Amino acid sequence: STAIFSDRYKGQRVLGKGSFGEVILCKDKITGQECAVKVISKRQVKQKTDKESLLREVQLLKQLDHPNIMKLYEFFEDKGYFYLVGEVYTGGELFDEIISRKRFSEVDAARIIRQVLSGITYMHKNKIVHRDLKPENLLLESKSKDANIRIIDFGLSTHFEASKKMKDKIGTAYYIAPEVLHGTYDEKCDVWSTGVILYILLSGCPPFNGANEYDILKKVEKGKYTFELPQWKKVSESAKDLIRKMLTYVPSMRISARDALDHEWIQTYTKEVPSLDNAILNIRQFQGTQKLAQAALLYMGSKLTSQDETKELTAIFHKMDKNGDGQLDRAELIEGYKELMRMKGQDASMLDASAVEHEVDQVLDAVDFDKNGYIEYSEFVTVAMDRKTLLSRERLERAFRMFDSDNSGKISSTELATIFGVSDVDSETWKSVLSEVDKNNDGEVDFDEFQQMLLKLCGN
Ligand SMILES: CC(C)(C)n1nc(-c2ccc3nc(OC4CCC4)ccc3c2)c(C(N)=O)c1N
Repeated sequence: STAIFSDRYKGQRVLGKGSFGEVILCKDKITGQECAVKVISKRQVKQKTDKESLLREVQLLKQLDHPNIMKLYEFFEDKGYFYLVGEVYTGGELFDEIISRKRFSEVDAARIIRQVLSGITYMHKNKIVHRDLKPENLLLESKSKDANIRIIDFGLSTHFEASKKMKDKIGTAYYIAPEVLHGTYDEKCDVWSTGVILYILLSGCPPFNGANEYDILKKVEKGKYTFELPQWKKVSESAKDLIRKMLTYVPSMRISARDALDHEWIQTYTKEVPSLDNAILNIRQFQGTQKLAQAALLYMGSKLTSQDETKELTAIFHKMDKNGDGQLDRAELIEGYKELMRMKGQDASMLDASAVEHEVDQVLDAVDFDKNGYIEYSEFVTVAMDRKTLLSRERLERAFRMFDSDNSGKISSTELATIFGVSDVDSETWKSVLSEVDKNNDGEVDFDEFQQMLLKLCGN
């Protein structure tokens, strides 16, 4: 009796999308314990190692315990998926909390960074390297002000090939250690990344920056950065010294996570100082830019997914309609939706037959439909897809409002440049699209215009 994931857990809702897959909030069917399950599709993510190697790693990770590292509880594998069952954390990304503060200082930075260093040190002792460490991988344990930081995804880079899709790689270039690019790397790459995160926490700007991904990688590969911005005047030599040691090019010369923990700056500023307002302002801008480019690409993706699935669902139902009537019953809509799921394999939310049944019922409950006298498939398809798109279009509007910090309703041509640079959409291409939406415009777009540009950039 091999164990099966859905015999034990039922999905409650989606928490979001991370590296390698979807994260679902799940519940144990017997104990009622809540857990965050990372679902990695074997069809979308290629393994780098053999099965042996990964199971060994999973066994080790289940035995490791540290207050700043996500806790893994269980592991399931079936034909199409791996299921990584872990502790649920409700505090969100670090940077999302930081932008909401009214005050931020070198003491707060230092408390953050020594939580990070402490989880890393621990993991390196057990010979586990993160490699893809960045702000998105730092969650707060709870919505409390005093909440601990938990590092997610320690261990996945060793076993899974990262996505080349830009919707997944957005914002990774700032943090990656030069030696990781060239291919010969060890645990010190995690110190580099942390050194970058500290630079951003104290100034609000990345030390290596650029108008697009490859521009950013060129800076990193040269390894040159400076403290020649005005806001570094507000920051102790001590912190700059730690940064220097963490951003040391040659790894053998770069400080270890453990020796970073014993550095003067950490010692001084994590004991019981000016607010860094410019830093917090730059971070609020940097964060907004990223989340808007991210949401742009996920909107484009959602629209493309939708077209794929509308045509597919329509063809499944046309075929299933042996009458030629355009009328299916509940049990068929379900059979068809399920067969969409067999063919795609994209919904972590539809983890079992019962998750599908309920989704169908939510759709039937939406349309003005007698549910126990059979339904017009055309209209079920419309409501079902919109429902899918909803999360992504609502998020787009929200990331747009949050980016528009002065509530002007508009974003300048200069701001778009930065947004499409980060989203790695060719410059000539988006200017060309901006020309065709509003052919009278004056280098600013509202939300409706911006959205039309995106629809045009994904083939519509
Ligand atoms: C914010 C979002 C990205 C939606 N997220 N993601 C997780 C999360 C992250 C990494 C995980 N890794 C797991 O296993 C690790 C063992 C190597 C990967 C298992 C569950 C995870 C949940 C997570 C959580 N655990 O609460 C959460 N809130």
